[PDB]
Amino acid sequence: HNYEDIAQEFIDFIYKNPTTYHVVSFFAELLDKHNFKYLSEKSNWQDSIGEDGGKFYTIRNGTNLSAFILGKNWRAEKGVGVIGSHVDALTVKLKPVSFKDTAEGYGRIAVAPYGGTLNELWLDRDLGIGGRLLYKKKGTNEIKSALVDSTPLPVCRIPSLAPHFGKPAEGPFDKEDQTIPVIGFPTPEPPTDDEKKSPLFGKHCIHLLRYVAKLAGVEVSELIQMDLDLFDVQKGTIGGIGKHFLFAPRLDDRLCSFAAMIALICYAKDVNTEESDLFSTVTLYDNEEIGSLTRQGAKGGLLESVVERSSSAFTKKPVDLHTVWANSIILSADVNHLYNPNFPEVYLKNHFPVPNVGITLSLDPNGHMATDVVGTALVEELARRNGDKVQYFQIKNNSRSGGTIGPSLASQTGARTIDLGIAQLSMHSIRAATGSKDVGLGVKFFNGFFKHWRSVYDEF
Amino acid sequence: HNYEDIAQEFIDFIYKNPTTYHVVSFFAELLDKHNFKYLSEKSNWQDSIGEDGGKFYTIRNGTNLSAFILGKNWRAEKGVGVIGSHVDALTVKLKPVSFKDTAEGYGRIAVAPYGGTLNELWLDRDLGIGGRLLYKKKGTNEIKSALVDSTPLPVCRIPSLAPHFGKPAEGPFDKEDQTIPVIGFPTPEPPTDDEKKSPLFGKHCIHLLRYVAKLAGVEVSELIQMDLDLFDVQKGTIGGIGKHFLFAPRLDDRLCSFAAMIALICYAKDVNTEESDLFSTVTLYDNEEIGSLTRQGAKGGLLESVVERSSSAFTKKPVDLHTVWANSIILSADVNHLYNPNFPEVYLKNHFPVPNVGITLSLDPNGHMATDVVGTALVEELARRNGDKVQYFQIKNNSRSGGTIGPSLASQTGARTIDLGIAQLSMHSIRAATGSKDVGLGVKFFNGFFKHWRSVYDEF
Amino acid sequence: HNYEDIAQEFIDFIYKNPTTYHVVSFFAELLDKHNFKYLSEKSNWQDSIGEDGGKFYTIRNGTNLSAFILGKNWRAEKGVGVIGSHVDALTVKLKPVSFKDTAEGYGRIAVAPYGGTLNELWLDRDLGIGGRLLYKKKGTNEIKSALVDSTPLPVCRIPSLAPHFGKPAEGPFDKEDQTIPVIGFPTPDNEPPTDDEKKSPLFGKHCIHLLRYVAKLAGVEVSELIQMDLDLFDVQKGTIGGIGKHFLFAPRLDDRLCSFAAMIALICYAKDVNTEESDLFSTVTLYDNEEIGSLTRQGAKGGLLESVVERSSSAFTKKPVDLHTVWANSIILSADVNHLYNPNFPEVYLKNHFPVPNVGITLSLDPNGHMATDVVGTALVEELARRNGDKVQYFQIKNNSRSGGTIGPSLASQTGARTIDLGIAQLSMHSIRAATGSKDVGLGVKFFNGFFKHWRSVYDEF
Ligand SMILES: [Zn+2]
Ligand SMILES: [Zn+2]
Ligand SMILES: [Zn+2]
Ligand SMILES: [Zn+2]
Ligand SMILES: [Zn+2]
Ligand SMILES: [Zn+2]
Repeated sequence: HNYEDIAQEFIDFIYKNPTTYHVVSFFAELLDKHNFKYLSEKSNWQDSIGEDGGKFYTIRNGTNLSAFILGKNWRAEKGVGVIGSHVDALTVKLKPVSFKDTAEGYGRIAVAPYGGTLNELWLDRDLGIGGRLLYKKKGTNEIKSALVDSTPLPVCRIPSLAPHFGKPAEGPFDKEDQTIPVIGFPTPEPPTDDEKKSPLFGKHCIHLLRYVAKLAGVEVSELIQMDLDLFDVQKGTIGGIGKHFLFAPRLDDRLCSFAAMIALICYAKDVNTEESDLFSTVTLYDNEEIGSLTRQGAKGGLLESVVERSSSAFTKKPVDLHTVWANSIILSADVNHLYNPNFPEVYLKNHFPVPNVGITLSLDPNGHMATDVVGTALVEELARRNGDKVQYFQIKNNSRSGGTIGPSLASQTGARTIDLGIAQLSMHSIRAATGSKDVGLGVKFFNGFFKHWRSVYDEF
Repeated sequence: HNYEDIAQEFIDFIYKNPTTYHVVSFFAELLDKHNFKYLSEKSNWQDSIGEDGGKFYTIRNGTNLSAFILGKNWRAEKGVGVIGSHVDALTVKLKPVSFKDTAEGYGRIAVAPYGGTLNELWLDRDLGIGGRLLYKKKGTNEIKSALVDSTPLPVCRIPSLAPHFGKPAEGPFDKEDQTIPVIGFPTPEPPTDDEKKSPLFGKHCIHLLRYVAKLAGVEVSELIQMDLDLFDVQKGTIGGIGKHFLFAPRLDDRLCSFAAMIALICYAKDVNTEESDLFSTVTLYDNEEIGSLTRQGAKGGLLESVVERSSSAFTKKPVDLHTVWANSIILSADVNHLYNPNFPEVYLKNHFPVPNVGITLSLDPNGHMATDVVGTALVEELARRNGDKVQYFQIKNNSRSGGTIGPSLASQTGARTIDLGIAQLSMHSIRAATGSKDVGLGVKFFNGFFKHWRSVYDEF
Repeated sequence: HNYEDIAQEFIDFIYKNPTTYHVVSFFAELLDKHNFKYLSEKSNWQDSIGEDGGKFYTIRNGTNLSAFILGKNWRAEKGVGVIGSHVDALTVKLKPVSFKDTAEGYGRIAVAPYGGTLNELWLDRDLGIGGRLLYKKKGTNEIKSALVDSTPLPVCRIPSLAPHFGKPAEGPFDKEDQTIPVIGFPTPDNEPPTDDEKKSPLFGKHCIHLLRYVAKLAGVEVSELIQMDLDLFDVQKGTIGGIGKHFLFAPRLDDRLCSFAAMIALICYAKDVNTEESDLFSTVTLYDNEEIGSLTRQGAKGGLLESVVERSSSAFTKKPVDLHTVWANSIILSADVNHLYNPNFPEVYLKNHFPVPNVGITLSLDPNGHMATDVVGTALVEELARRNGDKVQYFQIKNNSRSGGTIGPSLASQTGARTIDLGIAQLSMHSIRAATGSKDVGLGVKFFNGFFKHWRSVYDEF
C-alpha cells in the first residue's frame, strides 16, 4: 500500500507541476513544510547559518534548487553525502515572439524545441501551456513573477497530416514549418489602449496575453515577459493488466528528482542537527537536456557554492574544501534504460534492468558515466546492508551512450561520483513508463543512502 | 449550449464504446429507448411489419446496423431517404493466438493491425482492451456473447525505443517484430484443471483469460472464442485556447455515425408513421477501413435487404424496387479532411473545409466519390432551406484520394448518392480532432435532410 | 487403409483430369452415378424440381458446377449448408493463334500464362496438351464439344538455357520471348495440307500437325474443327513420397485438392440422405477463374450459387421464399488451400498460426479482409470439429508479410451469409508440382462430411 500511495503522489506531482518552475516551486513548498529554511543566493549567509547548523535550501534562476542538512558536529573529514539530479525535461518553448498571422483562419503559435521534441511522438497530443510570467503592477517599478498552468485545458495540438495524402504525410517532419501548434480558429474584442501598453503587445496574440494574464490574475498591460512551455496534459496512470507499470510524461529526470527529495525529507524527519555530524544534500539542476553549461545547470556549480558558503558561515575555523570533497560521495541520479523486449538487439546481456526490482547502476568505460570500481562496491555494500537490490546498465560495444551530469560534478568537486537511477522505458518520449513500484523502491534506496553512506564509505 | 452538450455526449459516446461491437450496442439501446423495434435477420419479417409501417432496426454480425422508419402511406415513387456511414475504425486486433512467451520477464501479446495502425502515432499510448467474447455456460451447449472493456485501465502499451540508442530508434518500425504491446511483468497462480477446459487455454495467457472472464462475469472454462481490440483509453476533450476544438480517438467514422443516428432519433420524435409517406433510414456498416467487401460491410447489402424485406412485408401488392431506388437519395456520410495549416501544399484552394462551419461535400471527378452535379445542387438547396452552411473538399490534381462506401452504395442500388461528411484533422491518427461545434452542426444538417430531402428532390 | 486409398484416388483424379473441363466432367459423371439429376441453366426449373426436392446439379460454361441436395421438408429458416471451391488451376493456354514459323527447324507453339506460370518452375517439365474442342460434323450446322488429352505423351517442353552460356541463362525469363514451348523438329518426310483440312476455320491458326493430332484424339476430321481452348500442363503423375510416405506430391493441388475432398464428402453424405425426410439444403459449388480474380460469369462473382438457391427455392414450393432469411441462416465454407509451414522459410510464417501435415483442416484467418472468417465462424468450426473428432489448425500472415486471397469475401458479400475461409494446407502453392500430407485428402473429406452432417445442429447453438 505504501508503494501504491507514493506512486500516486508521483503521478499527481508530475500532473500538477508541468514546468521546471512548477517542480522547483513544489519542492520549495515541501521543504518549507518540513522546516527547511530558505536562504537567498543574493545575500551572505554568515549570520543565517550558525554553529548548530540546521536544514536549509536555496534557489537559483527559479529552476536550480539545493536543499541541505548541516549537523552541529560536522567536520571536513566527514565529507558531504550528495544526490544530484535534473529537473528540466524535454519540452516545447514558445518563441520570444510567438505571434503568427492566422492561416486560412487557423490560429497558431511560433515555438521551438527544448531538447529532441517536435517529432512524431509529439503529434496529436493534447498540449497545455504554462510556465513563468514576469509582470509589473501598474503604478510600480517592482518586477514580480507568477506561475501559470492551463491544465486540464489543452490549448494546442500539433496535427499530423492524414496518410491519405501520401508521401507528404510520411515523417520525419520539419520542426519549423510542419510541427506547429494549432491554438484555435476564432470567429468575428480588438486590443484596448491599455492592453497595448504591455511591452509584450504585438509579440504574442492578444488572446494568449489575455489568457495568461487571467490565469495569473494580473492585467495584460502589466505583462513584461514570459517563459512558457507546451506540454502533454494527459495525467499519468498505473497500467498493465497486473498494474505493474506507471505511465507518465516527463519521467526524465523528475522521477529521480522526486524520489531523491522525498527520501531527503523522510530522512530529515529523524535527524536533529544538534546531534548530527553529517552534511547531506539533494541538489536539483536545470538544463541537463541541453548540455548543462549554464549558470543553473550542473556546470554552474550551485552544489560547490552551497558547500563553501555553508562551511564558511558554519564555523570560525577555516574549512579545507579539498578535504571535504575527498571524503564525499555524490550520487548522480538520472534515469537510465529499462530493457525494451521489442528491441533486444540494443541491450547488453547481463547489463540491463527490469521493472520493480530496484535502483540501476549506470556503468560506462568511456567516460559517459562517472561510476568507478570503488563506487560500485560502495553502492552494492549499501544495498546489501539496507535490503535493496541493484541492477546494471551499460551499452553494447557497438551501440552508443547518452550522458549525465555525473562526470561534470565529479570533475568539478574531485569527489567520487556514482551514476545511477531509476530505469524507465521510452526515455525522451512525450509519455514514458517505469515500474509502478520503482518510485517507492527509489525512495527506499536513497533514504538508505543518506542513513548509511558515511558508515559504509568508512570501510574503504 | 446545445452544441456544447451534444459535443460532450459525443465524447462520452466515444469513450464508453471503444469497439465496433460497443458502438452498435450503444445505438441499439438508444433505438430501443426511442421505440424502434428490433427485428432479427434470421426470421421473416412478414408478421413483424404490417400496413401501418413503424420504426424498426436490425443488426448483422453484431457490427452492422440498420434503423428505419416506414410510413403507412409510403409508396415506391417516394423512394428512400438514406444516410450510410461506417462504425468500424482503425484499431489493433488480438491475434487468434495472442500468447507469447515472456521475454526477459516481460509479458506481451501478439496482435495485428486493422487498417493502417501500429505506426509511430500508436507508440507510447495508453491502450485498453475490449470487444466481444463468446462463451458457453458449464453444462450447456448454448453459445452466448458478452462485451468487455478494460477502460480506464490501460492493460498495455507499445514502447518506443529511447533515441539515445541511435538508428535502431528511428522509424518506420516493423509491425510484427517491433510494435508489440507490452502487457506486464509478472512475479512469482498456475492454471487450474477447470481453466484448462477452456478451448482457449494455451491460445492466450491465463492471466488475460482470467481478466476478461472476470470482466464478463463468466468462468475461464466457459470461454470459447473472442474478438478483442486494443485502443486508446484517453478520453476525448474540448481544446484550443478558445475551446474551438474537440480532440478524440476514432472520429473516422463514428463522428458521422453518431451525428446521423442522433439526427434520425430527433427526427423520429416528430414523425407519425400512421400518417407519414416516407421511408427513412440510417445504416451503419462495418469494415469500410478494409475495403467493404464483407457481409457486414457496405457491399454486403444490408441496406438493400432492409428495403426489400420491409417493402415485401409492408403490402400485399408487388413493389418495384427499381422505381424505389430511382426516386431515392443516399447520403454517404464519411468524415473528410479539414484544412491543416501546416501542410497547405496538399489542400486544393477553394476546395477545403474549416472547423465549426458545417457539413462538407466530398467531390471527385475520378470515381472516388459518388457525388454528382444534381446531388451537389440538392444538398446546396437543402442547406439554403435549413439555414445550413456547405463546404467543399476535393483533392489537388497532383494529389491522392481516399475512398468511401459511396460508389458501392450508388452502384448497388442505382440511387443517386452524395458523398459528404463532417471534416476532421488527422484522419486515421490514434487521436484526431474536429471543431467543437461540428457534431452539433452535423446533427442539424442531417436532421434537415430527413425533414426536407423529399420536397427538395421533387424540384428536380 | 481408407486414407491411403482415397489418396490414390485423388492422385488418379488429378492425373486423368488435367484441365478444368475434365475436372468438371469428372464430377458430373460421379454425380450421375450417384443419382444426382442434371439440370440445364437454359431451361426453367419449375417442372424439374418438385416439392419432394431431390439431388441435382447444373453446369455453366463447362467449368462452373453446382451440386445440391434439397430436402422435401426444407424451409427458409434452415438456411443452406455450402462449400465453395475453385476448379481452375494455374496453367498455360494456347493463344487464339498458336501458329509459329519454325525456327532453325524447331516447331514451337505460341502460348500465354493463366495465372503466374511460365516461370522457372515451368522450365524443363514434361508438358501434355488437352482441353475443349468445338467442332461441327460435316454436312451439319450443330456445334458440338469434345475433350482431348495427350497424357501420357508430353508434346511440349520449355527448355532452360544451359548455364554454360552465362548471364543469358540467369532468370527471370521473358514470358513472351523466352519461355516458349518447343513441340517438335519435323523432317521432310507432315504431309502438305489437303483441300479438306483447309476448310477448317482453324486452318492457318494452328500448325496442321497440331490440328491433325487433336482431331485424331477427339475422333473428328480437321475440317470439322471450329475452335478450341487447350492448356499445356505437367503430365508427371502424382506420387506418395517421403521416407515414411508422409507426403503426396502432385500438380494442380490449388484448389482441386479441396474441390475433390468437398465433392467426395458431399457424395458420401448424400448416400445416407433421403430427400423425402430431410429438411436441409446442401451444396458444393465449384468455380472457375479464381486464379484470375473471379470476375467472370463462371467465377464466384458470377453468382451460380445464388442462382441455384433462388431457382431451386422458387420451383420447390408455391409459397414465396424469403431469400434474405435463407442466407441469414446459412453457413458457407469457402474451401481453398492455404499454406503448410515450410521449414526452410521460417521467417515468413507466423508463430502459432501455421499448419503442419496430416493433422486436419486449416482455418484461414485475416483481420484485413483477405478472408471472410469471423469470430462466430471460427467458434462454429471449432465446435463442429470437437463434435466430429476433427482437428483444426490455423493460418494467418505475419504483420510484416503479404496475404493471398480467396472467393470467400465475394461469396459472403454477395449472399450476406456468414462465410468461413479454410482449407487443406499445402506446400509450394502455385508451383507446377506441389505437396501436401498423404493423409490430408482423407482428413479433408472427413471434416467436410462432418460439416454436412452437423453444421445445422451446431449453428443452432448460436
Ligand atoms: Zn534526458
Ligand atoms: Zn536525464
Ligand atoms: Zn478511414
Ligand atoms: Zn471513413
Ligand atoms: Zn491459387
Ligand atoms: Zn486457391
